[PDB]
Amino acid sequence: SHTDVKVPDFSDYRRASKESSEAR
Amino acid sequence: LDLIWLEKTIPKSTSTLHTNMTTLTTNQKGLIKLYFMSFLINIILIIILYSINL
Amino acid sequence: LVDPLTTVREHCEQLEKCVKARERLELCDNRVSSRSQTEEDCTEELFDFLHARDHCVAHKLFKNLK
Amino acid sequence: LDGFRKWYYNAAGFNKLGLMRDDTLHETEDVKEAIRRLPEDLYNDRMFRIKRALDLTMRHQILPKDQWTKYEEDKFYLEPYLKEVIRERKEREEWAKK
Amino acid sequence: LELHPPSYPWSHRGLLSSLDHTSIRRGFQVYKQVCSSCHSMDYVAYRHLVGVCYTEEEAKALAEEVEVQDGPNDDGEMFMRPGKLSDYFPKPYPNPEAARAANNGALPPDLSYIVRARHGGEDYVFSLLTGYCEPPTGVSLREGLYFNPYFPGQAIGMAPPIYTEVLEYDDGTPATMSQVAKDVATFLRWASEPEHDHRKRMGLKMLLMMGLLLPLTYAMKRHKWSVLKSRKLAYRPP
Amino acid sequence: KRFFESYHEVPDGTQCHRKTYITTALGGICGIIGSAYSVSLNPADSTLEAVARVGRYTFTAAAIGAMFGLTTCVSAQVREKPDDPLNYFIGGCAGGLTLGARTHSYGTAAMGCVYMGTAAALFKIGKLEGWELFPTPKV
Amino acid sequence: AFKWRGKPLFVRHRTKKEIDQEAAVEVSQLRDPQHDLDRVKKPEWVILIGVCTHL
Amino acid sequence: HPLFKIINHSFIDLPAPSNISSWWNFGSLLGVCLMVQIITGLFLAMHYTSDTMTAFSSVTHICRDVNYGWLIRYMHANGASMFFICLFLHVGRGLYYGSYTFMETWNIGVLLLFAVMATAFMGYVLPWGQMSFWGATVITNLLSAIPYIGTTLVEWIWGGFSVDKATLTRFFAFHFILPFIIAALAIVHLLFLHETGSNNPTGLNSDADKIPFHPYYTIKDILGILIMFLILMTLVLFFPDMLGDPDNYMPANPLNTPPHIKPEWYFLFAYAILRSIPNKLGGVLALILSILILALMPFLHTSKQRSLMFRPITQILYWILVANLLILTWIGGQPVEHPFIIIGQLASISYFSIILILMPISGIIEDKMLKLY
Amino acid sequence: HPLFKIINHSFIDLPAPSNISSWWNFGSLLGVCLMVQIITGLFLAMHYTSDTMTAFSSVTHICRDVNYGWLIRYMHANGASMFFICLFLHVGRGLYYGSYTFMETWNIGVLLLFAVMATAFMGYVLPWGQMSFWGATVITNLLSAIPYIGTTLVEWIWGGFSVDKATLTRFFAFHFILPFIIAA
Amino acid sequence: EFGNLARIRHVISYSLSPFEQRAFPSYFSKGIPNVLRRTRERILRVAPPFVVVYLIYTWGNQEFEQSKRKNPAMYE
Amino acid sequence: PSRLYSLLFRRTSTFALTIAVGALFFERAFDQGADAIYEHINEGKLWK
Ligand code: HEC
Ligand code: HEM
Ligand code: HEM
Ligand code: HEM
Repeated sequence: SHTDVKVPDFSDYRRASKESSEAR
Repeated sequence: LDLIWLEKTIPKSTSTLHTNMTTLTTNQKGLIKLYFMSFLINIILIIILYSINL
Repeated sequence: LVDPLTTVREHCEQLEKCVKARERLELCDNRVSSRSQTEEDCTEELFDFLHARDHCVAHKLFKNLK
Repeated sequence: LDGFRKWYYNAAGFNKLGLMRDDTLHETEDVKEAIRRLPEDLYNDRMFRIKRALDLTMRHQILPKDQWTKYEEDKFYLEPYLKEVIRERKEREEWAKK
Repeated sequence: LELHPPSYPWSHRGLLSSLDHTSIRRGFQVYKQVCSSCHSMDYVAYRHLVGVCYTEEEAKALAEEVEVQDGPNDDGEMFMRPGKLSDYFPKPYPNPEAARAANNGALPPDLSYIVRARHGGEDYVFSLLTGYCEPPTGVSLREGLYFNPYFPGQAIGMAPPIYTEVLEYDDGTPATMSQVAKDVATFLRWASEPEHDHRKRMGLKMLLMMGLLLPLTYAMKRHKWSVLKSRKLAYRPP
Repeated sequence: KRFFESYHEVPDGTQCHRKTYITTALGGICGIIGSAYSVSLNPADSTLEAVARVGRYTFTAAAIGAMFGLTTCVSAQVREKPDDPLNYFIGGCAGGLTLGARTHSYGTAAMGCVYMGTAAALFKIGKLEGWELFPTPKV
Repeated sequence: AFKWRGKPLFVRHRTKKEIDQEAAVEVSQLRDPQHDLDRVKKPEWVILIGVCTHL
Repeated sequence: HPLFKIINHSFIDLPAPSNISSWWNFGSLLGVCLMVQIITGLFLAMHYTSDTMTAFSSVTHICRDVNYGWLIRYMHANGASMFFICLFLHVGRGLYYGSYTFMETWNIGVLLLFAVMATAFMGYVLPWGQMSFWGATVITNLLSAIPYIGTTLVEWIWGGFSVDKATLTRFFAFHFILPFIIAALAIVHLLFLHETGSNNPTGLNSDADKIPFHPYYTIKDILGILIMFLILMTLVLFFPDMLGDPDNYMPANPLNTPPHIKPEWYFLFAYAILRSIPNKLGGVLALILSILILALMPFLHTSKQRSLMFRPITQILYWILVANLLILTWIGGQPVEHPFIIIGQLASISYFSIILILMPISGIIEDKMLKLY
Repeated sequence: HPLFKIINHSFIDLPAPSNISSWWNFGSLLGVCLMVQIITGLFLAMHYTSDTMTAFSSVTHICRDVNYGWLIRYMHANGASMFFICLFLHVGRGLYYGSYTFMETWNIGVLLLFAVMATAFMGYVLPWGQMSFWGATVITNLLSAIPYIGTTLVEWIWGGFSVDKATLTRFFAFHFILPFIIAA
Repeated sequence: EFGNLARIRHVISYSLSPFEQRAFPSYFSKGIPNVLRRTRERILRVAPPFVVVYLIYTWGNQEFEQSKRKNPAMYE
Repeated sequence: PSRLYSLLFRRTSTFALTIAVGALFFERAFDQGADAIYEHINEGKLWK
């Protein structure tokens, strides 16, 4: 069902969190 | 730059260039027909070398 | 008053490549003149020499000029 | 001729983007009809294949080589159906002339 | 079949190299003292100079130098007024025929846009004015002609107008034939494009603004398009 | 033979067409000869297979011939220098690259570029300095 | 030139060669079927519109 | 809201394919170029005078005393050149990706292309230079080809025995009025397309992957507009006379004729074809067909795949077609003498044979290779 | 057919009230008048020159030497008059029958009315007669009334200290371009 | 319009917020390889027609020049 | 800096306000700067 998989790893894309929210 | 790039370029490459060249020139069937025709080719080219530079 | 061009044309002609060309043209000139019944002119020959000379002058004239 | 074919295959490239021959047939009236008749699975599969292709093109990227289609694996899912659409289409046409 | 003038390293040639504006001053002097007898800079008026190489009052001086008679008069059919700033440069040979009459029937083309109208004008001009070489063997120019390897046909009615030291530059820069041909080519160029300098400044500002704005708009596009470019699709048949 | 020689007669950088044609032929000729030795010895399995190898070697060689000719000629015109040996090196550089591609190997392109180009450059120098190859005995 | 009717009128005169040799064109030699002199009441004075028919 | 219904639907939420490349920008660029031309044209019209008496001068005044008037004039000229660059790339996109199967959109397109060519021709006549006058006479006389209807028709446009003021003024009126008809035809072009939606470079049905237009293909069109503005300005402010001709800076002399006469770059491919055919009429017809062959293009599609992304032989034929189109553009420039003529004759033969014969046969062969035929 | 659907949707199968009188004709007449004006205007534009030395001469040349040029010129002038007659009766119909409750249609209408008045004013300036020049100065002067930026605006439009060629040419351009905006 | 465009099933689609992702991730990291990957797959279809256009253009120019060249035998 | 976002960007109007002010000043700097750069570029060849 839905639980079979997890969100694919976007880390490669993900950047380096509200502390950073405004910053971003 | 030391080790790999300056050893793959000058010292090693020249090692490989030859190694490969010997592999093709020395891989011979040993059969006489093959060898002989190569004699045929040679006669042909030399005949020409004289002909064109007559 | 030496027009820089004058001097430049000197050096440029002195260029060997150019020198050879002029020779060709002169041959044409005399050839044309020597030939009696003809209309061929050395204009084309003249043209070729100029292209080179001019190109050379181009390389050294502007700076000479003020 | 297989060599030629397989070669052309790689050359066409539709394989690279995970798409079988059929996936790349323009949707003319007839093709469209056959598409509908397709059993749901093939249809849904067809769709993902096509949607995937679109995404890849978006990034001007191709699938990892392994995932590429294989000349041999490629199956023609619609061919059997399409023929029928054409056959039926022609029959109606000749009958028109009657 | 025509000689193709070479490329000279004209100063203004540089992408952001404006016209000297010092040289031009000299060049005009060349047009006023030599070229104005036959050619007409119809589209250049004294006022045009102000801001390029002559100041307002200074130009006024030159304007007054020449005399301009306008027909409208209360009773007279004319009134002569020393040229005003607005007056355009004085064209000689009012009717072209006048020109033809005295120029062997060859109309001195207005040198207003000559550089723009002649292929590779700046070069051509320089070459023509300096290309008055010896005619070759077999050539038979008609009466009233001269020999220039560049001019179309190599038969320009215009006689060679620049003899070394033809005129004296007020600046004192030696008036060698070349120094004079280069100055008049710069001036004619200016004439054919008085905005050359202003434009190049606009082009420099345009290059700086596009170098600022293209990566920023590209970054905004890649922000909005990242969402999709990261979208991961998965097929999960039940 | 008056043909091949023509390559040298007209100044370099000029009449590239003839240059490329001549260079392509020489490569191709070498291709045939090379394939021949390659087929006479280390024979093939079927006549067709060998005809193919002749073709492969011929084309590859013809290609190296063309790009050499084309690159050197063009490099000359563009650079406006007809006797700069570098021209040839760029050409030989290219020629090697074609060989590398036809052999599907970046590495070969490496050695190919350097070795081949150097050789061609030396040919230019040779012609420029009037080096004599296979000279008659003059002792 | 006279530019009559806008078309730059070409009222031309001919030299001895032009005036005389023009007839030597025969007919086959003449690309068109016209006659050289039928084009001019007086051979020396040649009057034409002045626009080559090629566009 | 009625308007917003039309707006949002058409310009914001228009389901667009997610994978269309930068080539799909070009048509929007054309629309921008049209507006730019119209705007610059309006600011040329406040000082230009159609009188053959003041035309040359009017224009001179435009580039000399009109404030920033040189900027608007050279923006207009180089924007016409940019219009034809974007038009040629738009047509090439339509030919390559099989977009001609949208037949009504394609036919409204070729009508727009004819209108744009006529507008640019009369606009180039408008400054009344040496080159404008001889150019007008020349292909106007081209119309003199038709045996019974042609001659009179020519003088009808010429409004007299030969182009003269009569022409200039009516050419000013027609050059003014046709870009608004082009704008209306472009609105019809956009309508006939939204009924079907845009195509994608894979040529497949993109209904499974469509995205909005506002945030995805709007910022993309803005970036393309910025790049096109960079190229135009750097073709006006730094190289302003690159695309023009020097002989147009001389006044129109009916007594002399520019020795070397040539159409502007964009009209050359046609020029070559015309010159190639020996017969005058033949040339005119072929010339027309040159443009019209495109309209004929949707009936020549014999492949089961819409786009050329998966069709390598027809890709090779397409790039050979682009190659000899560039060759025909070069030949037009070259004068009449060997061997430019033969190339022109072949290049025209190869152009018509590739479009008419070689591409459908190649599509049949490509269908045979995929075990479809 | 997506082009014939709009034409059908607006002119053939459009449900119209059965009892609308002849006054409802007038707006369609206005559209016809607009075309007529555009067509006649185009045939005035093939001979008119927007130069102050030659504008009156070009108008007399239209009336005297162009074949049926007097017909097209007086059709243009009296068609402008017919346009304003039909416009006034259209506005009077809208006021009398309460049609202003269609508020968006009414506001687009009053925008069209402003555009038509500006077009007719600059068109009347265009023949460069005695009356055109003094009329132009007068209304252009109207703008000077503006409290602070008036003078500048007037001078801008005039394109100089006083109406002169600068005006005539830009008035020709604006009078040419505004009826297409009126059509949109 | 949207909602009635097409019928897909079981195709899950994950995505990230723009501000949560770097602007040009691995831009030159993979961009170069990809651009190069791309050029390979299309260079043999695109380039050789323009190569022979360059050869024909040069040829024409040179041939034309030679054509303009004076016959040695001319007028002699 | 969060301050910027919190104060200048958070409110859309401020986002515009800052842009507006920036525009008002950008011209001055860019114009003068480019002018001088240009002036320096063509340091000697000008009217002066
Ligand atoms: C005293 C007479 C006289 C002077 C001085 C003179 N010219 Fe001329 N010029 C003529 C005449 C006469 C013609 C017409 C010749 C023709 O059309 O063949 C002419 C024609 C020209 C042409 C037309 C060439 C073409 O391409 O058709 C150029 C360019 C030209 N002059 C440049 C100059 C320049 C530049 C100077 C000085 C810097 C100059 N002239 C000074 C008499 C003169
Ligand atoms: C209704 C909008 C337009 C108006 C009012 C307009 C007006 C003008 C005017 C007055 C001129 C004469 C200026 C001159 O050439 O010196 C002109 C020239 C020109 N126009 Fe337009 N134009 C318009 C649209 C277009 C469009 C859409 C094109 C392109 C197809 C175009 C192409 C040209 C060209 C090529 C010239 C000649 C440029 C040159 O002098 O070399 N114009 N235009
Ligand atoms: C200057 C005149 C033209 C304008 C302004 C114009 C504008 C447009 C616009 C805005 C689109 C929307 C899609 C896009 O831009 O990519 C479009 C699509 C299209 N146009 Fe044009 N066009 C013009 C001329 C032509 C011509 C001459 C042709 C035919 C050769 C043509 C063929 C097409 C086709 C086939 C499409 C659909 C392509 C697609 O969306 O997949 N157009 N046009
Ligand atoms: C685009 C369409 C139009 C064009 C091209 C056009 C063109 C012209 C031209 C060239 C003139 C000067 C010559 C003359 O007609 O006497 C003119 C005058 C005039 N136009 Fe227009 N016009 C157009 C539309 C209109 C419209 C819609 C009106 C009505 C509002 C109008 C009212 C006038 C008037 C009153 C005159 C002065 C008539 C006179 O000289 O007595 N025009 N028009």
